[PDB]
Amino acid sequence: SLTEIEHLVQSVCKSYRETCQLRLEDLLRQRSNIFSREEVTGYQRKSMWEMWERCAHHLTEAIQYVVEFAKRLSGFMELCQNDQIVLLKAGAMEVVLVRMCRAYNADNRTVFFEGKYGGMELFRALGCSELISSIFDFSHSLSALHFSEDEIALYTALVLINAHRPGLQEKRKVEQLQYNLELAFHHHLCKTHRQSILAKLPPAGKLASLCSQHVERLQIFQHLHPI
Amino acid sequence: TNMGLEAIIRKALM
Ligand SMILES: Cc1ccc(NC(=O)C[C@H](CCC(=O)O)c2noc([C@H]3C[C@@H](CC(C)(C)C)C3)c2C2CC2)c(Cl)c1
Repeated sequence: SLTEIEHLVQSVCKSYRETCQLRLEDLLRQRSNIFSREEVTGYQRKSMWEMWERCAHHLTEAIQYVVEFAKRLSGFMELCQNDQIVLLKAGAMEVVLVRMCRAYNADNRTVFFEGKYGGMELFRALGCSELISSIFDFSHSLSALHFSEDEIALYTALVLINAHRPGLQEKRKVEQLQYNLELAFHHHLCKTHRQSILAKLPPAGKLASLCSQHVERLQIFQHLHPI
Repeated sequence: TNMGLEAIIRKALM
């Protein structure tokens, strides 16, 4: 019934707001607080390992917030632990990527980082200009679409709950959860006249895989670098 | 999508 779907929309959006890491209003407020050339040079002077270690810590914290989000979705804690881990492993980094658009300012093409906004040059020490440029382009595309907070909530909830992920054991429970979330999101998009917004989303699987790969690389080779 | 992410997830899940 319509009331149940409205309540599911409310609950998903509430959980997302609870686990969104940074409130969108604070991001918009800090938009005016931009790194000075001295601070950008400071970040560019860091070693590749120092900068990658910081970025990987941030990505890990974001993955933890996405796990917290999943845990607050009705029915996800009913799935067996194996299915929970399969779903999180397969979708959490994509959800991090989606979330990152909230901290992107298309006007000046800067992103929030460690308290202030800075352009792409902040990451000169990462030596992965291709991946950095690609993730900035992805965030730019999502910002251009004016993806709202409720839309991010519902789309990420559906990114996580996917019954087609290889490894699932209880495919029917996951199917039912995904179907209820699809109903909720469809009703929301109809209310807002945003039905076609999903055909315009760009791909994100490759970027998320590369980010997870860098995180794993840093975990692995930590004995050959400083504490 | 790999073992390190799975470690993070297993830690944060329990
Ligand atoms: C385009 C781009 C878009 C968004 C962000 N930043 C946000 O979403 C803020 C978040 C701080 C929140 C908090 O502190 O809790 C944050 N800060 O750093 C990171 C790391 C650096 C990494 C991006 C690349 C690949 C370029 C190194 C993400 C993050 C996000 C949550 C992972 C950045 Cl940085 C770049």
